[PDB]
Amino acid sequence: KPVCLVVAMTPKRGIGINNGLPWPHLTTDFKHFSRVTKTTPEFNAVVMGRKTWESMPRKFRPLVDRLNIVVSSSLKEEDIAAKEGQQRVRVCASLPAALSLEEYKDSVDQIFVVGAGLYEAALSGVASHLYITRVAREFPCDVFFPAPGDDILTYRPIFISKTFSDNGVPYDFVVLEKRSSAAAIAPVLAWMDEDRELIRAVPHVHFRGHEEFQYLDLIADIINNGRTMDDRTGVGVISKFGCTMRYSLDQAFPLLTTKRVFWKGVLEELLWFIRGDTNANHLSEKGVKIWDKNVTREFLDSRNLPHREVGDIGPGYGFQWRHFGAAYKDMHTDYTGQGVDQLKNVIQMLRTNPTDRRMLMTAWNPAALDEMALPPCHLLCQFYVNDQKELSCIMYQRSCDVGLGVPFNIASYSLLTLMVAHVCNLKPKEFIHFMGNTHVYTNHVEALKEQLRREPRPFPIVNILNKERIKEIDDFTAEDFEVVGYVPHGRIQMEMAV
Amino acid sequence: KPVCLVVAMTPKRGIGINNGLPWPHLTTDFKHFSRVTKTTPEFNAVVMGRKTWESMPRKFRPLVDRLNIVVSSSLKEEDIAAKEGQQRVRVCASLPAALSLEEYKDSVDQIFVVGAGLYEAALSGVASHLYITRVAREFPCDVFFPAPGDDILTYRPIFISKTFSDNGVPYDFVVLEKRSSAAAIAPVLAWMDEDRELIRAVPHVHFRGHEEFQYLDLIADIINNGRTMDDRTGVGVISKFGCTMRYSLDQAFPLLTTKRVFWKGVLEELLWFIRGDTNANHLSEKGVKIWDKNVTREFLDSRNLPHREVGDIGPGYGFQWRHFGAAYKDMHTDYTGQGVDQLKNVIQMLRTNPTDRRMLMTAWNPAALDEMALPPCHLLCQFYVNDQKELSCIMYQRSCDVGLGVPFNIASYSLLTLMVAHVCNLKPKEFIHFMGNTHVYTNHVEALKEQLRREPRPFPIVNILNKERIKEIDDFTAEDFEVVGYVPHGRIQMEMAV
Ligand SMILES: NC(=O)C1=CN([C@@H]2O[C@H](COP(=O)(O)OP(=O)(O)OC[C@H]3O[C@@H](n4cnc5c(N)ncnc54)[C@H](OP(=O)(O)O)[C@@H]3O)[C@@H](O)[C@H]2O)C=CC1
Ligand SMILES: NC(=O)C1=CN([C@@H]2O[C@H](COP(=O)(O)OP(=O)(O)OC[C@H]3O[C@@H](n4cnc5c(N)ncnc54)[C@H](OP(=O)(O)O)[C@@H]3O)[C@@H](O)[C@H]2O)C=CC1
Ligand SMILES: C#CCN(Cc1ccc2[nH]c(N)nc(=O)c2c1)c1ccc(C(=O)N[C@@H](CCC(=O)O)C(=O)O)cc1
Ligand SMILES: C#CCN(Cc1ccc2[nH]c(N)nc(=O)c2c1)c1ccc(C(=O)N[C@@H](CCC(=O)O)C(=O)O)cc1
Ligand SMILES: Nc1nc(=O)c2nc(CNc3ccc(C(=O)N[C@@H](CCC(=O)O)C(=O)O)cc3)cnc2[nH]1
Ligand SMILES: Nc1nc(=O)c2nc(CNc3ccc(C(=O)N[C@@H](CCC(=O)O)C(=O)O)cc3)cnc2[nH]1
Ligand SMILES: O=c1ccn([C@H]2C[C@H](O)[C@@H](COP(=O)(O)O)O2)c(=O)[nH]1
Ligand SMILES: O=c1ccn([C@H]2C[C@H](O)[C@@H](COP(=O)(O)O)O2)c(=O)[nH]1
Repeated sequence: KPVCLVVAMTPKRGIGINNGLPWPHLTTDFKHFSRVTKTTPEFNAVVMGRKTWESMPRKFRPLVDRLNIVVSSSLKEEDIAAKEGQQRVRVCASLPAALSLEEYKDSVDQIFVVGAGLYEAALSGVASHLYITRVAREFPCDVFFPAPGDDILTYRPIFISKTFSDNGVPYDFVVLEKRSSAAAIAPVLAWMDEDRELIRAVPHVHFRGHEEFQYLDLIADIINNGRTMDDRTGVGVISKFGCTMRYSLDQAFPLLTTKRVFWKGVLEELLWFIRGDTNANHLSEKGVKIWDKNVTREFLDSRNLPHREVGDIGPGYGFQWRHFGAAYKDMHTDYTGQGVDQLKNVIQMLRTNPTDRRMLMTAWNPAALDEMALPPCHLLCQFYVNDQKELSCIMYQRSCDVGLGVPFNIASYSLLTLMVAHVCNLKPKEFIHFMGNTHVYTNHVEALKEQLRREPRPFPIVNILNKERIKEIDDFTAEDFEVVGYVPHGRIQMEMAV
Repeated sequence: KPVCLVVAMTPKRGIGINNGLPWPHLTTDFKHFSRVTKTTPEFNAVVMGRKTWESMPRKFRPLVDRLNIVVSSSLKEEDIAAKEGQQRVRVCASLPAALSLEEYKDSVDQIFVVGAGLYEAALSGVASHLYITRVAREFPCDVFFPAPGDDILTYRPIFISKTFSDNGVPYDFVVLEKRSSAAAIAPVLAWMDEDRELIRAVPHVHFRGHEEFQYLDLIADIINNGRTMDDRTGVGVISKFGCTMRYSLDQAFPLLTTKRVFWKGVLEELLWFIRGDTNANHLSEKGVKIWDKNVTREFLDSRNLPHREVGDIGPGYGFQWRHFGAAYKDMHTDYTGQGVDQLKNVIQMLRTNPTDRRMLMTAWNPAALDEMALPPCHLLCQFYVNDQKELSCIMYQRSCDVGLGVPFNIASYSLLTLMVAHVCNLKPKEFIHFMGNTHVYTNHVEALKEQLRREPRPFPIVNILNKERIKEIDDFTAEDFEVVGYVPHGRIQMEMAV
């Protein structure tokens, strides 16, 4: 009785223009499409429409090792005679009729629907599952997919793949669904035990391969297995202390789809980190006001620096990066020469001695803290190159703010890793996340509660444009980037704690 | 009709003396001895010898919610309690004759035999499984256990507990034994897994809950999933970059059992980080030579310090902890007063502002590296207290030598945590391990793997002696400790890549 439907698709439901597919041969999909419809472990049926049949290459088009059926009225038998095992290709008046052709039951064990209108037909019971490549890079189409919701901003999600990429296209794969020895030793497992938790992320999606879940389940654990603590601000925290998330970069770039990340500013801050700016005023008016609230006249006073020109973060972050150990004067002082340029070495090292185990970047100088707007959240990282000339990053963070900053802070260093990857002449492998007191604020509860009701969407690609004018990490300029096929959910307003 | 035994013994197989039990009430065992023997998710039987019966206080004697059978010819008639009143008591002649009580077979699911004399005749033919509370201390005994091979230096494992403890007694729990749609989901998992000799720590131990496994498994993955690299020394490693481990402290200290830890030096070294000495000729002189290797005349001349007194580690770990950023003169130089006393701030904060997120200890001072014998491995740590006045630690190691140093490293910063927990007046919970490039030298390939065969033994518990006289971190003296119930296998010995 039951059937399945293979579809690749632009997020707005496009499938095929001028009789074809609009994306350049994406190959990790062609794997997927093959090794689904071909398998019963170690033949199946593939039922397409007349025009679906046409969009195929002549040598390819007897779809191999599975029976084909074509819902057509004009053609029938001019098809073959066009030349082992390979089944005589059939033509069935309609799709309910394709099903009737069952003379065939037992001789096939899975039927797979590879056409628009034919798709509408399938919906008008039949199926149960819908194998769907989520393509995120949009293209123009004419033939669009029919009416379950998300993909853009019932058949329930049961699988999310981890986002891949070929020839400029980010896309993940999804699955929609219609809606003694061993035991003798449980007596003891029984008592050391406590079991279900049950404020968890996305339950009905069983296979959870989209890397973002680390984060979403990092939320759950926090409220589930965290403790309700005081902190500086006056706004209640729920903390675990010490977690971890590592992400793939070698395909798609890890910008949180769950809610519109603030890209813009994580880029603008990195530069500001690459530059060595300590004047947060240089940020503010470029539209990035995240640090505006940590240097206010009213705040530097409550940080015991009455001696600071509102904005000055002092020897904070990147200052410690490029000028370590120096006597910092003011956010107008040209510091070019003073202090260790940690960051200078990392790249010098990486391009000559990649096997070194001294590729770090410490923003924690104890002989400072009471001079900065605030002592550093993300305080240290490390770089590494293995067999495949692939760069990889670890960053260590004292205080991670999951509702708000983490999302941000995530890209920041992933983005950076790309930065470093390129300058050193490499292809970027993995960023990883090591966190101190890991917590969420109390007014972040209800809002995060709701973010948990969102499916992760395929990650974007982030490109370095102008790779050939870029030779060093400064040659990077707020323009040399392309945030592609990024398909976010809606932003969630979560208040910052001063 | 095979069965299970309820043991609770010392490493040499000692079980009871002068008719009692030789260890002070151990409660986490008593529960364990309760829950096991009456179960199979919706009674059982407990069979014992005459004196094994006279052990119990009469209030305990009727072992409630189970069947009690006592093989003995002397005792025939009793009553000490004699209501529901389900229990029913029964006396026997011999064990094979208690078995011969199957009436009963329906009324009871499994029988458990709880001592000596009856233990040795239960083997000498039925049985199958052995519920054994490995007790890590020895005590004076007379009534021992029969003929063991894994209490000290068939019945194969399956399950290892995680070392608990009551009243100064560490002990593991172990088990020995005789010798609807997701079908849709499969097609895709299939191909993704498609690369798929993998060696593995004790695979005949299914439940692996001891904790040391993290490390043993840490080995497996390293050779299994790591890269063949050239490193500084010219030895060659297999490395993964980015691993972790976090160990239970509030019951037992995580001193490694698979191979004898070189405890002795670990204690001394930390104190020598607590003292901050740089002259390794002090260390050498108490019989610890792990560091005398990287401070030879030839090594500092290979570190282009022609001006360093064979030993002087430079402004290394300890120096960076107690006197930060300060001009370092020599390994004799009294520096008392210079720089930042990172550590002193930590306790200071912890006794006052525990909810702080500024309780750290950085030894990565990049304005130093060119001076020291080596740039710091265990570079950063962090202190945290939840609302349960419990401490916790993260340390961050840039580089890790799994074979030799890691075990060593493990104790150090655990041992530390205990100190910090006691001095701040707290009860320690957990240490956590964050490692960068994590690698095993290629000449450790074989030694390790032979370590892989060894069972973890229950962890030891470590005590601070002279808790009263100890008021600050300095008040610690190389003798204010005892290692209790540590039962390692022999040390393997793995060369150090100079
Ligand atoms: N990205 C992806 O996953 C996919 C990409 N594509 C693309 O889509 C485009 C073509 O799709 P589409 O225009 O919808 O063409 P179809 O493959 O759906 O074929 C249409 C024709 O098939 C017959 N047919 C289809 N449905 C019915 C029906 N319900 N009842 C009776 N006959 C039916 C008719 O044939 P007749 O006129 O002879 O009577 C009809 O003209 C191409 O550009 C193609 O490459 C195609 C498949 C999937
Ligand atoms: N740590 C633990 O897990 C355990 C602790 N213990 C301790 O062990 C000690 C007592 O053990 P143990 O000395 O060995 O005494 P037992 O419990 O084995 O009892 C011995 C008596 O039971 C009868 N009996 C036992 N075995 C046989 C046999 N094979 N054939 C015929 N009769 C048999 C005889 O009784 P009779 O003379 O009347 O004919 C015999 O004298 C105590 O100190 C007790 O507390 C006891 C249980 C387990
Ligand atoms: C991490 C980091 C760097 N930082 C610095 C920074 C400084 C103090 C902090 N304080 C606290 N308590 N939490 C933080 O996350 C935090 C972050 C950030 C600061 C703000 C936003 C932020 O407000 N994001 C919002 C709105 C931004 C916008 O659109 O203008 C959002 O879109 O969700 C992001 C990053
Ligand atoms: C980590 C750390 C601190 N250190 C410092 C230290 C310095 C340089 C290093 N270099 C390398 N390549 N690996 C290390 O583990 C290492 C460790 C240690 C050094 C040696 C031993 C060691 O030799 N342990 C042996 C034998 C000791 C003995 O004689 O008893 C053992 O018993 O296993 C342990 C710790
Ligand atoms: N996910 C998905 N991706 C697609 O490309 C796709 N294409 C169609 C129709 N278009 C085409 C065009 C060419 C081939 C094709 O040549 N198929 C080969 C793949 C070669 C390989 O094994 O890599 C095949 O034999 O299956 C298939 C479908 C229908 N559903 C789809 N569904
Ligand atoms: N693992 C193990 N631990 C033991 O202490 C033990 N003891 C015996 C015999 N000694 C004793 C002495 C007293 C009680 C007793 O009072 N039993 C109570 C436990 C109380 C509780 O539930 O906490 C019982 O009702 O089972 C049991 C065994 C046999 N096998 C053992 N096996
Ligand atoms: O890059 C950053 C910078 C700041 N914070 C958040 C984490 C803490 O919740 C908050 C307050 O800083 P402290 O009170 O921990 O200094 O800032 C981040 O998460 N990431
Ligand atoms: O506390 C320590 C000190 C040293 N090492 C080992 C790790 C490296 O294998 C080795 C060499 O140091 P670098 O070449 O990475 O500096 O020392 C540790 O694992 N832990």
